[PDB]
Amino acid sequence: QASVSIDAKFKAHGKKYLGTIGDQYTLTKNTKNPAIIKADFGQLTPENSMKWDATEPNRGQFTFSGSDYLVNFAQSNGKLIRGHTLVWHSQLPGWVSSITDKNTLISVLKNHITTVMTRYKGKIYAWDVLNEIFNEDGSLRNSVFYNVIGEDYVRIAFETARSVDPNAKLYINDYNLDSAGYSKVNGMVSHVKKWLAAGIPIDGIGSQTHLGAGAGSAVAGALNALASAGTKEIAITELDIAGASSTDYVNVVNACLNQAKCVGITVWGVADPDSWRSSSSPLLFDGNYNPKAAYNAIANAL
Ligand SMILES: O[C@@H]1[C@@H](O)[C@H](O[C@@H]2CO[C@@H](O[C@@H]3CO[C@@H](O)[C@H](O)[C@H]3O)[C@H](O)[C@H]2O)OC[C@H]1O
Ligand SMILES: O[C@@H]1[C@@H](O)[C@H](O[C@@H]2CO[C@H](O)[C@H](O)[C@H]2O)OC[C@H]1O
Ligand SMILES: O[C@@H]1[C@@H](O)[C@H](O)OC[C@H]1O
Repeated sequence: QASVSIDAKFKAHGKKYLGTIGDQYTLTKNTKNPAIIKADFGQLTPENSMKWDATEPNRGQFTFSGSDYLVNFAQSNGKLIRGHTLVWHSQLPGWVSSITDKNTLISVLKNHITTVMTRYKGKIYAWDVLNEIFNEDGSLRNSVFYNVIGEDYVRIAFETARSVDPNAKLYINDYNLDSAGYSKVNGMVSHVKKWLAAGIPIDGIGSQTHLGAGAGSAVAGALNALASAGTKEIAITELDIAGASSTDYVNVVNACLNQAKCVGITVWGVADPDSWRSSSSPLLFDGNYNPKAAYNAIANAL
């Protein structure tokens, strides 16, 4: 645990949280990891336990052991929770992607959203309802949901989520929304404006922010562009930067800090060894679960 909590310092500026991710393994693999989580971060996203493959491996049969644990740990230690993720083309069981009948897929979609959301009703701050539904050019990704249901699955998913747990912030999450003017950013903005105009309950836009070295400085403009979609809020949801330089990290923190709509930042992991991009050492803590320079830089920037 770092003496100074960047979450505490971020919240001091009116932000909701500066959090990270977890699940049974990382929360129990050693003493430092969970201790770092409770001391320096104020929100948790299950790294894998809430995905479709992990929650509904077979049609109508749910497995909630991993997610229950993550939720219970967060709830027991005062951490906000971002559910992740309800509708996604990846980590999706084959039984879903093989469905060809529109009404059957809609029924399955709704039951999955309903069951997973109902179990944690009232405990989730935000839900990444939809994940990565855009192609890089801004057009809709041809996943099973898009191909079988058509664009209406967007309305269906959000409306179902809204009715199931009206207390949660409903989000659409995606990566590569990292610089203003980028085709995917333009596509995210125009689509959300349209959906919001049609009455679709989209509360926020989540920008993953999986960056390479030196890309931190363009994030501020990206957030500014995303703010034009018209959602109540936006958030950096899965932040990690190859090289984890202070300049990049502080640039990204400032990007959120200076944009009214950005409610928080979630770093995709605590320490480098547990990163899904470990070879690039993209996190705030190192192989010894000790604060890296960027962590301190962030703290001194707040
Ligand atoms: O066997 C499973 C692993 O293969 C799997 O690894 C995770 C893959 O997803 C990573 O999280 C995503 C990163 O990219 C974005 O598109 C998503 O929104 C994130 O959810 C995660 O970091 C890897 O650990 O999951 C664990 C095993 O079940
Ligand atoms: O989850 C993956 C994404 O990671 C992938 O795009 C990645 C995102 O971050 C990666 O490190 C890299 O910068 C991008 O190419 O796109 C497919 C999606 O399922
Ligand atoms: O453990 C579960 C809890 O996490 C959920 O919120 O409510 C139902 C319980 O079974």
